[PDB]
Amino acid sequence: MKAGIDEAGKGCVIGPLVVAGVACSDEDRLRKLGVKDSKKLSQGRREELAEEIRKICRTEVLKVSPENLDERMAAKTINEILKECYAEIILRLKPEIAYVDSPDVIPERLSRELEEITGLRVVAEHKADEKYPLVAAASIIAKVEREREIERLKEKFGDFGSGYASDPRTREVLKEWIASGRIPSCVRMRWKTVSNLRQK
Repeated sequence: MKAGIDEAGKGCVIGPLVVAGVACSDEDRLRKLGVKDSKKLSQGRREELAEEIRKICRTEVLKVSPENLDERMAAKTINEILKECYAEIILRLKPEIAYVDSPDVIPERLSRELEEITGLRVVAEHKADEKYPLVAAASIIAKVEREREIERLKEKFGDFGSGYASDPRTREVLKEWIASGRIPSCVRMRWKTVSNLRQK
């Protein structure tokens, strides 16, 4: 079987990093589910599609908490962390060939390092989620898992917006949490955004 790998939450300041892999024995059946045009789907429809994917394909998920990300980012960058997560998923699935979505503009270097770590055939590409049904499926699984955690967090800490530095609601909420001296555990402390706000 072939497999697709992707992530959700790499650029967020709140919440986990989720990496997922999907391997199917029947791609045309996967296509029938309509993974190709899943970007238009709502959070509710995405969740439903993820359940259908899980029933006909093997899936593997990995989640890295904000706390654990902060720990690992002391010695590595977010992209290197991703690379490590990608390798773990590929090794669990051990596919014939694995298609991955590339964070940087130059894929070749990622393919090399991955094929070396895994010893398997790997093809990292240009925003591969919209080229290979397998990767798009991986994207759906990762996004749904991330979303469930985000919802759980809002239930506990209130509505902090999307969790991205761009969302105005997120910046505001982050500002007051910092000023309170009591910051929730779901905030990535080693993030550039947080440092700059604490230095303010």
